[PDB]
Amino acid sequence: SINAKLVLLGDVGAGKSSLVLRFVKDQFVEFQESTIGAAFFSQTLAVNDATVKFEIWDTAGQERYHSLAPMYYRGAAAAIIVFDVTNQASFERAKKWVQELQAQGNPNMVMALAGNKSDLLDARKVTAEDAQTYAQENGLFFMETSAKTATNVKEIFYEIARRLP
Amino acid sequence: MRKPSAGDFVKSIKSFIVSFSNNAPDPEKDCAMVQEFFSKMEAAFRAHPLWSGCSEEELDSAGDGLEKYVMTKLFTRVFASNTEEVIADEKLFQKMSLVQQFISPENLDIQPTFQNESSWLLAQKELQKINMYKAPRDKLVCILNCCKVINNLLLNASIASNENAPGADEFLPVLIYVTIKANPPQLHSNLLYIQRYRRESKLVGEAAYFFTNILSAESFISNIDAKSISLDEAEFEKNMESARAR
Ligand SMILES: Nc1nc2c(ncn2[C@@H]2O[C@H](COP(=O)(O)OP(=O)(O)O)[C@@H](O)[C@H]2O)c(=O)[nH]1
Repeated sequence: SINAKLVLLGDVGAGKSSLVLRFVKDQFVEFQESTIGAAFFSQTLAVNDATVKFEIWDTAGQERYHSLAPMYYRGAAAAIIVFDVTNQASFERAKKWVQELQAQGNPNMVMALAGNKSDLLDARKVTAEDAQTYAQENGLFFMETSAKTATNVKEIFYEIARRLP
Repeated sequence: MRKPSAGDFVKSIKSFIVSFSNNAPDPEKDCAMVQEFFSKMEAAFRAHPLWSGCSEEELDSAGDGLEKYVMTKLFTRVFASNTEEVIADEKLFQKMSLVQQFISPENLDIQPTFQNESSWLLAQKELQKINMYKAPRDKLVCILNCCKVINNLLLNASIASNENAPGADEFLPVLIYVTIKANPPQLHSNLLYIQRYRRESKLVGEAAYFFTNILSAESFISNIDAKSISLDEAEFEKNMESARAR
Protein backbone atom coordinates (compact mmCIF):
# COMPACT_ATOMS: atom_id res chain seq x y z
CA SER A 1 0.00 0.00 0.00
CA ILE A 2 3.04 2.33 -0.23
CA ASN A 3 3.84 3.33 -3.83
CA ALA A 4 7.38 4.54 -4.59
CA LYS A 5 8.96 5.71 -7.84
CA LEU A 6 12.58 4.58 -8.05
CA VAL A 7 14.97 5.81 -10.74
CA LEU A 8 18.11 3.94 -11.81
CA LEU A 9 20.98 6.24 -12.82
CA GLY A 10 24.41 5.33 -14.13
CA ASP A 11 26.45 5.04 -17.25
CA VAL A 12 26.23 2.28 -19.83
CA GLY A 13 27.79 -1.01 -18.74
CA ALA A 14 27.58 -0.19 -15.01
CA GLY A 15 25.02 -2.96 -14.43
CA LYS A 16 21.69 -1.12 -14.25
CA SER A 17 19.80 -3.78 -16.22
CA SER A 18 21.58 -6.68 -14.44
CA LEU A 19 20.82 -5.31 -10.97
CA VAL A 20 17.10 -4.87 -11.49
CA LEU A 21 16.80 -8.18 -13.40
CA ARG A 22 18.40 -10.00 -10.47
CA PHE A 23 16.14 -8.25 -8.04
CA VAL A 24 12.96 -8.74 -10.06
CA LYS A 25 13.45 -12.05 -11.90
CA ASP A 26 16.20 -13.72 -9.83
CA GLN A 27 18.09 -14.03 -13.15
CA PHE A 28 21.55 -13.20 -14.47
CA VAL A 29 22.63 -13.43 -18.16
CA GLU A 30 25.34 -16.05 -17.47
CA PHE A 31 22.83 -18.50 -15.93
CA GLN A 32 19.41 -17.60 -17.40
CA GLU A 33 19.25 -16.05 -20.89
CA SER A 34 16.89 -13.18 -21.80
CA THR A 35 13.09 -13.10 -21.58
CA ILE A 36 11.99 -9.48 -21.05
CA GLY A 37 13.59 -6.02 -21.23
CA ALA A 38 14.49 -4.13 -18.06
CA ALA A 39 13.62 -0.46 -18.58
CA PHE A 40 10.52 -0.62 -16.40
CA PHE A 41 9.40 -2.84 -13.53
CA SER A 42 6.78 -2.82 -10.83
CA GLN A 43 7.89 -4.74 -7.74
CA THR A 44 6.33 -5.20 -4.29
CA LEU A 45 8.37 -5.74 -1.08
CA ALA A 46 7.47 -6.48 2.56
CA VAL A 47 9.06 -4.20 5.19
CA ASN A 48 8.30 -4.34 8.96
CA ASP A 49 4.63 -5.46 8.72
CA ALA A 50 3.99 -3.36 5.57
CA THR A 51 4.35 -3.26 1.79
CA VAL A 52 6.25 -1.13 -0.71
CA LYS A 53 5.33 -1.19 -4.41
CA PHE A 54 8.40 0.01 -6.33
CA GLU A 55 7.87 1.50 -9.72
CA ILE A 56 11.38 1.21 -11.23
CA TRP A 57 12.40 3.60 -14.03
CA ASP A 58 15.61 3.02 -15.97
CA THR A 59 17.37 6.03 -17.61
CA ALA A 60 19.70 6.27 -20.61
CA GLY A 61 23.25 6.61 -19.30
CA GLN A 62 25.05 8.01 -22.38
CA GLU A 63 26.30 11.62 -22.09
CA ARG A 64 24.32 12.93 -25.09
CA TYR A 65 21.14 12.02 -23.11
CA HIS A 66 22.24 13.51 -19.79
CA SER A 67 20.10 16.67 -20.04
CA LEU A 68 16.95 14.55 -20.49
CA ALA A 69 17.29 12.80 -17.10
CA PRO A 70 15.37 15.37 -14.93
CA MET A 71 12.26 14.26 -16.84
CA TYR A 72 12.89 10.77 -15.50
CA TYR A 73 13.89 11.51 -11.92
CA ARG A 74 11.08 14.10 -11.40
CA GLY A 75 9.11 13.13 -8.31
CA ALA A 76 11.08 9.96 -7.67
CA ALA A 77 10.90 8.92 -4.04
CA ALA A 78 14.24 7.13 -4.51
CA ALA A 79 17.24 6.61 -6.79
CA ILE A 80 19.92 3.97 -7.15
CA ILE A 81 23.04 5.49 -8.68
CA VAL A 82 25.00 2.56 -10.07
CA PHE A 83 28.67 2.43 -10.85
CA ASP A 84 31.03 -0.38 -11.84
CA VAL A 85 33.83 -0.88 -9.25
CA THR A 86 36.21 -1.86 -12.09
CA ASN A 87 35.64 1.43 -13.92
CA GLN A 88 36.75 4.76 -12.42
CA ALA A 89 34.87 6.96 -14.93
CA SER A 90 31.62 5.23 -13.89
CA PHE A 91 32.31 6.36 -10.30
CA GLU A 92 33.09 9.95 -11.35
CA ARG A 93 29.78 9.89 -13.19
CA ALA A 94 27.90 8.40 -10.21
CA LYS A 95 29.21 11.30 -8.08
CA LYS A 96 27.79 13.81 -10.59
CA TRP A 97 24.34 12.18 -10.48
CA VAL A 98 24.42 12.59 -6.68
CA GLN A 99 25.25 16.34 -6.81
CA GLU A 100 22.61 16.93 -9.50
CA LEU A 101 19.99 14.99 -7.54
CA GLN A 102 20.87 17.14 -4.50
CA ALA A 103 20.79 20.38 -6.53
CA GLN A 104 17.80 19.87 -8.84
CA GLY A 105 15.41 17.52 -7.08
CA ASN A 106 14.04 16.60 -4.34
CA PRO A 107 14.81 16.85 -0.66
CA ASN A 108 13.37 13.66 0.87
CA MET A 109 14.63 11.32 -1.90
CA VAL A 110 16.27 8.10 -0.70
CA MET A 111 19.53 7.75 -2.66
CA ALA A 112 21.57 4.55 -2.72
CA LEU A 113 25.07 4.44 -4.18
CA ALA A 114 25.53 0.95 -5.65
CA GLY A 115 29.06 -0.29 -6.37
CA ASN A 116 28.45 -3.18 -8.73
CA LYS A 117 30.48 -6.11 -10.15
CA SER A 118 31.96 -6.47 -6.64
CA ASP A 119 32.66 -10.11 -7.56
CA LEU A 120 35.48 -8.80 -9.81
CA LEU A 121 38.85 -8.68 -8.08
CA ASP A 122 41.76 -8.26 -10.51
CA ALA A 123 39.95 -5.42 -12.25
CA ARG A 124 38.73 -3.35 -9.25
CA LYS A 125 39.59 0.35 -9.56
CA VAL A 126 37.25 2.11 -7.07
CA THR A 127 37.93 1.59 -3.37
CA ALA A 128 35.07 0.96 -0.97
CA GLU A 129 36.72 3.72 1.09
CA ASP A 130 36.24 6.42 -1.60
CA ALA A 131 32.69 5.32 -2.28
CA GLN A 132 31.84 4.96 1.43
CA THR A 133 33.43 8.29 2.37
CA TYR A 134 31.66 10.06 -0.51
CA ALA A 135 28.28 8.57 0.50
CA GLN A 136 28.80 9.34 4.21
CA GLU A 137 29.44 13.04 3.44
CA ASN A 138 26.50 13.41 1.06
CA GLY A 139 23.66 12.02 3.16
CA LEU A 140 23.31 8.78 1.16
CA PHE A 141 24.42 5.17 1.67
CA PHE A 142 26.92 2.96 -0.20
CA MET A 143 26.36 -0.74 -0.86
CA GLU A 144 28.61 -3.05 -2.82
CA THR A 145 26.48 -5.28 -5.04
CA SER A 146 26.86 -8.13 -7.46
CA ALA A 147 24.18 -9.06 -9.98
CA LYS A 148 26.24 -12.09 -10.95
CA THR A 149 26.41 -13.70 -7.49
CA ALA A 150 23.28 -11.88 -6.20
CA THR A 151 25.22 -10.30 -3.33
CA ASN A 152 23.34 -7.32 -1.77
CA VAL A 153 20.85 -7.10 -4.63
CA LYS A 154 17.72 -7.79 -2.55
CA GLU A 155 19.29 -5.94 0.38
CA ILE A 156 19.85 -2.62 -1.45
CA PHE A 157 16.16 -2.40 -2.40
CA TYR A 158 15.03 -3.40 1.18
CA GLU A 159 17.39 -0.73 2.53
CA ILE A 160 15.76 1.87 0.27
CA ALA A 161 12.29 0.59 1.20
CA ARG A 162 13.26 0.76 4.90
CA ARG A 163 14.12 4.47 4.56
CA LEU A 164 11.00 5.70 2.74
CA PRO A 165 9.58 8.92 4.32
CA MET B 1 -26.36 6.40 -24.01
CA ARG B 2 -29.08 6.03 -26.68
CA LYS B 3 -31.23 4.39 -23.99
CA PRO B 4 -34.25 6.46 -22.78
CA SER B 5 -32.97 6.22 -19.17
CA ALA B 6 -29.65 7.93 -20.07
CA GLY B 7 -31.54 11.06 -21.22
CA ASP B 8 -30.16 13.54 -18.68
CA PHE B 9 -26.63 12.10 -18.81
CA VAL B 10 -26.71 12.91 -22.53
CA LYS B 11 -28.06 16.42 -21.79
CA SER B 12 -25.29 16.85 -19.16
CA ILE B 13 -22.47 16.00 -21.60
CA LYS B 14 -24.01 18.07 -24.39
CA SER B 15 -24.32 21.12 -22.16
CA PHE B 16 -20.67 20.70 -21.16
CA ILE B 17 -19.71 20.67 -24.84
CA VAL B 18 -21.63 23.90 -25.64
CA SER B 19 -20.70 25.66 -22.37
CA PHE B 20 -17.06 24.97 -23.32
CA SER B 21 -17.33 27.45 -26.23
CA ASN B 22 -18.44 30.24 -23.90
CA ASN B 23 -14.97 30.82 -22.47
CA ALA B 24 -12.07 32.05 -24.60
CA PRO B 25 -9.70 29.16 -25.56
CA ASP B 26 -7.05 28.57 -22.89
CA PRO B 27 -5.11 25.28 -22.75
CA GLU B 28 -4.24 25.19 -19.07
CA LYS B 29 -7.79 26.30 -18.12
CA ASP B 30 -9.51 24.04 -20.68
CA CYS B 31 -7.77 20.87 -19.57
CA ALA B 32 -8.61 21.56 -15.92
CA MET B 33 -12.30 21.84 -16.93
CA VAL B 34 -12.12 18.61 -18.95
CA GLN B 35 -10.44 16.54 -16.22
CA GLU B 36 -12.89 17.92 -13.58
CA PHE B 37 -15.69 16.94 -15.96
CA PHE B 38 -14.16 13.45 -16.44
CA SER B 39 -13.75 12.99 -12.66
CA LYS B 40 -17.37 14.06 -12.05
CA MET B 41 -18.90 11.93 -14.85
CA GLU B 42 -16.71 8.99 -13.75
CA ALA B 43 -18.09 9.36 -10.23
CA ALA B 44 -21.61 9.58 -11.75
CA PHE B 45 -21.13 6.32 -13.67
CA ARG B 46 -20.07 4.31 -10.59
CA ALA B 47 -22.40 5.96 -8.05
CA HIS B 48 -25.49 5.70 -10.28
CA PRO B 49 -28.26 3.47 -8.89
CA LEU B 50 -28.66 2.14 -12.48
CA TRP B 51 -24.94 1.46 -12.98
CA SER B 52 -24.05 -0.52 -9.83
CA GLY B 53 -24.19 -2.65 -11.98
CA CYS B 54 -21.02 -2.86 -14.10
CA SER B 55 -17.69 -4.54 -13.46
CA GLU B 56 -14.63 -2.30 -12.89
CA GLU B 57 -13.40 -3.08 -16.41
CA GLU B 58 -16.77 -2.10 -17.92
CA LEU B 59 -16.80 1.13 -15.91
CA ASP B 60 -13.27 1.83 -17.18
CA SER B 61 -14.47 1.31 -20.78
CA ALA B 62 -17.30 3.81 -20.23
CA GLY B 63 -14.72 6.31 -19.05
CA ASP B 64 -12.75 5.82 -22.27
CA GLY B 65 -16.01 6.00 -24.26
CA LEU B 66 -16.76 9.31 -22.55
CA GLU B 67 -13.22 10.55 -23.20
CA LYS B 68 -13.51 9.63 -26.90
CA TYR B 69 -16.95 11.23 -27.35
CA VAL B 70 -16.10 14.48 -25.55
CA MET B 71 -12.60 14.95 -27.04
CA THR B 72 -13.83 14.27 -30.57
CA LYS B 73 -16.35 17.10 -30.06
CA LEU B 74 -13.74 19.41 -28.52
CA PHE B 75 -10.89 18.47 -30.89
CA THR B 76 -10.54 21.56 -33.10
CA ARG B 77 -10.82 23.97 -30.19
CA VAL B 78 -8.18 22.17 -28.04
CA PHE B 79 -5.73 20.53 -30.45
CA ALA B 80 -2.76 22.52 -31.83
CA SER B 81 -5.09 25.44 -31.24
CA ASN B 82 -2.62 28.30 -30.84
CA THR B 83 0.29 29.89 -32.63
CA GLU B 84 3.07 28.64 -30.37
CA GLU B 85 1.95 25.00 -30.67
CA VAL B 86 1.66 25.43 -34.48
CA ILE B 87 5.14 26.95 -34.61
CA ALA B 88 6.63 24.17 -32.44
CA ASP B 89 5.01 21.43 -34.57
CA GLU B 90 6.50 22.94 -37.73
CA LYS B 91 9.97 23.36 -36.19
CA LEU B 92 9.96 19.75 -35.09
CA PHE B 93 8.66 18.55 -38.49
CA GLN B 94 11.25 20.69 -40.30
CA LYS B 95 14.14 19.39 -38.19
CA MET B 96 13.18 15.75 -38.59
CA SER B 97 12.49 16.03 -42.35
CA LEU B 98 16.16 17.00 -42.71
CA VAL B 99 17.81 14.76 -40.03
CA GLN B 100 16.08 11.52 -41.16
CA GLN B 101 18.03 11.79 -44.45
CA PHE B 102 21.50 11.44 -42.88
CA ILE B 103 21.09 10.15 -39.29
CA SER B 104 22.46 6.69 -38.55
CA PRO B 105 22.19 4.46 -35.46
CA GLU B 106 25.82 5.16 -34.35
CA ASN B 107 25.02 8.90 -34.13
CA LEU B 108 22.73 8.01 -31.17
CA ASP B 109 24.97 5.32 -29.54
CA ILE B 110 22.96 2.35 -30.83
CA GLN B 111 25.34 -0.61 -30.87
CA PRO B 112 25.60 -2.86 -33.93
CA THR B 113 24.56 -5.75 -31.72
CA PHE B 114 21.12 -4.12 -31.36
CA GLN B 115 20.73 -3.35 -35.09
CA ASN B 116 17.41 -4.20 -36.65
CA GLU B 117 17.53 -4.63 -40.42
CA SER B 118 14.03 -3.21 -41.08
CA SER B 119 15.27 -0.33 -38.93
CA TRP B 120 12.27 -1.04 -36.64
CA LEU B 121 9.89 -0.26 -39.55
CA LEU B 122 6.77 -1.59 -37.78
CA ALA B 123 7.42 0.72 -34.81
CA GLN B 124 7.74 3.72 -37.19
CA LYS B 125 4.41 2.82 -38.72
CA GLU B 126 2.63 2.40 -35.36
CA LEU B 127 3.77 5.88 -34.42
CA GLN B 128 2.58 7.40 -37.73
CA LYS B 129 -0.98 6.16 -37.05
CA ILE B 130 -1.15 8.87 -34.32
CA ASN B 131 -3.06 11.39 -36.52
CA MET B 132 -5.57 8.72 -37.51
CA TYR B 133 -7.21 9.13 -34.08
CA LYS B 134 -8.82 11.95 -32.11
CA ALA B 135 -9.25 10.32 -28.63
CA PRO B 136 -6.23 10.85 -26.30
CA ARG B 137 -6.31 7.14 -25.41
CA ASP B 138 -6.12 6.00 -29.06
CA LYS B 139 -3.28 8.45 -29.70
CA LEU B 140 -1.39 7.18 -26.64
CA VAL B 141 -1.95 3.55 -27.71
CA CYS B 142 -0.01 4.28 -30.98
CA ILE B 143 2.87 5.49 -28.84
CA LEU B 144 2.62 2.50 -26.50
CA ASN B 145 2.40 0.08 -29.48
CA CYS B 146 5.50 1.67 -31.02
CA CYS B 147 7.34 1.19 -27.71
CA LYS B 148 6.19 -2.45 -27.30
CA VAL B 149 7.33 -3.22 -30.86
CA ILE B 150 10.77 -1.61 -30.28
CA ASN B 151 11.15 -3.56 -27.05
CA ASN B 152 10.35 -6.94 -28.70
CA LEU B 153 12.80 -6.14 -31.53
CA LEU B 154 15.54 -5.17 -29.06
CA LEU B 155 14.87 -8.43 -27.19
CA ASN B 156 15.31 -10.41 -30.45
CA ALA B 157 18.63 -8.66 -31.18
CA SER B 158 19.93 -9.58 -27.74
CA ILE B 159 18.82 -13.20 -28.28
CA ALA B 160 20.64 -13.34 -31.64
CA SER B 161 23.87 -11.64 -30.40
CA ASN B 162 23.91 -13.43 -27.02
CA GLU B 163 23.78 -10.13 -25.11
CA ASN B 164 22.19 -9.05 -21.80
CA ALA B 165 18.55 -7.89 -21.69
CA PRO B 166 18.12 -4.36 -23.08
CA GLY B 167 17.35 -1.34 -20.90
CA ALA B 168 16.78 2.39 -21.36
CA ASP B 169 20.32 2.64 -22.78
CA GLU B 170 19.07 0.51 -25.72
CA PHE B 171 15.45 1.72 -25.85
CA LEU B 172 15.72 5.50 -25.79
CA PRO B 173 18.20 5.88 -28.73
CA VAL B 174 16.05 3.49 -30.80
CA LEU B 175 12.89 5.42 -29.87
CA ILE B 176 14.66 8.60 -30.99
CA TYR B 177 15.79 7.04 -34.31
CA VAL B 178 12.32 5.59 -34.92
CA THR B 179 10.65 8.95 -34.22
CA ILE B 180 13.04 10.78 -36.56
CA LYS B 181 12.43 8.20 -39.30
CA ALA B 182 8.62 8.22 -38.84
CA ASN B 183 8.41 12.03 -38.47
CA PRO B 184 4.76 11.94 -37.32
CA PRO B 185 2.98 15.25 -38.10
CA GLN B 186 2.17 17.57 -35.18
CA LEU B 187 4.18 15.49 -32.73
CA HIS B 188 4.54 18.36 -30.28
CA SER B 189 0.81 19.08 -30.32
CA ASN B 190 -0.03 15.38 -30.11
CA LEU B 191 2.03 14.80 -26.97
CA LEU B 192 0.70 17.96 -25.27
CA TYR B 193 -2.89 16.92 -26.09
CA ILE B 194 -2.39 13.42 -24.62
CA GLN B 195 -0.71 14.85 -21.54
CA ARG B 196 -3.47 17.44 -21.07
CA TYR B 197 -6.56 15.37 -22.00
CA ARG B 198 -5.93 11.67 -21.35
CA ARG B 199 -8.05 10.58 -18.38
CA GLU B 200 -5.61 11.63 -15.62
CA SER B 201 -6.13 8.43 -13.58
CA LYS B 202 -4.81 6.48 -16.59
CA LEU B 203 -1.58 8.36 -17.41
CA VAL B 204 0.24 6.24 -14.81
CA GLY B 205 2.48 3.15 -14.51
CA GLU B 206 4.21 1.68 -17.58
CA ALA B 207 2.09 3.93 -19.82
CA ALA B 208 3.53 7.03 -18.09
CA TYR B 209 7.09 5.64 -18.36
CA PHE B 210 6.89 5.13 -22.11
CA PHE B 211 5.10 8.48 -22.49
CA THR B 212 8.00 10.14 -20.65
CA ASN B 213 10.39 8.40 -23.05
CA ILE B 214 8.65 9.97 -26.08
CA LEU B 215 8.50 13.43 -24.46
CA SER B 216 12.26 13.12 -23.84
CA ALA B 217 12.72 11.98 -27.49
CA GLU B 218 10.77 15.08 -28.69
CA SER B 219 13.08 17.27 -26.55
CA PHE B 220 16.29 15.61 -27.82
CA ILE B 221 15.11 15.92 -31.42
CA SER B 222 14.12 19.61 -31.05
CA ASN B 223 17.68 20.32 -29.84
CA ILE B 224 19.66 18.27 -32.37
CA ASP B 225 22.87 19.93 -33.45
CA ALA B 226 26.25 18.57 -34.59
CA LYS B 227 27.47 17.67 -31.06
CA SER B 228 24.31 15.85 -29.91
CA ILE B 229 24.52 13.36 -32.82
CA SER B 230 28.33 13.13 -32.83
CA LEU B 231 29.08 14.81 -36.18
CA ASP B 232 31.72 17.47 -36.90
CA GLU B 233 30.37 21.03 -37.11
CA ALA B 234 31.11 21.20 -40.87
CA GLU B 235 29.82 17.70 -41.58
CA PHE B 236 26.48 18.42 -39.88
CA GLU B 237 25.77 21.67 -41.73
CA LYS B 238 26.78 20.09 -45.04
CA ASN B 239 24.38 17.21 -44.31
CA MET B 240 21.57 19.70 -43.54
CA GLU B 241 22.22 21.54 -46.84
CA SER B 242 21.91 18.39 -48.99
CA ALA B 243 18.76 17.47 -47.05
CA ARG B 244 17.10 20.78 -47.94
CA ALA B 245 18.00 20.21 -51.61
CA ARG B 246 16.14 16.86 -51.94
N1 LIG C 1 30.88 -10.03 -13.06
C1 LIG C 1 29.80 -9.24 -13.07
N2 LIG C 1 29.34 -8.77 -14.27
C2 LIG C 1 28.25 -7.96 -14.33
C3 LIG C 1 27.58 -7.59 -13.07
N3 LIG C 1 26.54 -6.80 -13.40
C4 LIG C 1 26.56 -6.66 -14.75
N4 LIG C 1 27.57 -7.35 -15.32
C5 LIG C 1 27.88 -7.45 -16.77
O1 LIG C 1 28.41 -6.22 -17.28
C6 LIG C 1 27.82 -5.88 -18.55
C7 LIG C 1 27.05 -4.56 -18.43
O2 LIG C 1 25.95 -4.73 -17.53
P1 LIG C 1 24.47 -4.15 -17.81
O3 LIG C 1 23.47 -4.73 -16.84
O4 LIG C 1 24.05 -4.48 -19.22
O5 LIG C 1 24.75 -2.59 -17.58
P2 LIG C 1 23.82 -1.37 -18.02
O6 LIG C 1 24.22 -0.87 -19.37
O7 LIG C 1 24.11 -0.29 -17.00
O8 LIG C 1 22.36 -1.80 -17.96
C8 LIG C 1 26.91 -7.03 -18.94
O9 LIG C 1 27.59 -7.90 -19.85
C9 LIG C 1 26.66 -7.76 -17.64
O10 LIG C 1 26.51 -9.16 -17.88
C10 LIG C 1 28.16 -8.14 -11.81
O11 LIG C 1 27.65 -7.88 -10.70
N5 LIG C 1 29.23 -8.93 -11.90
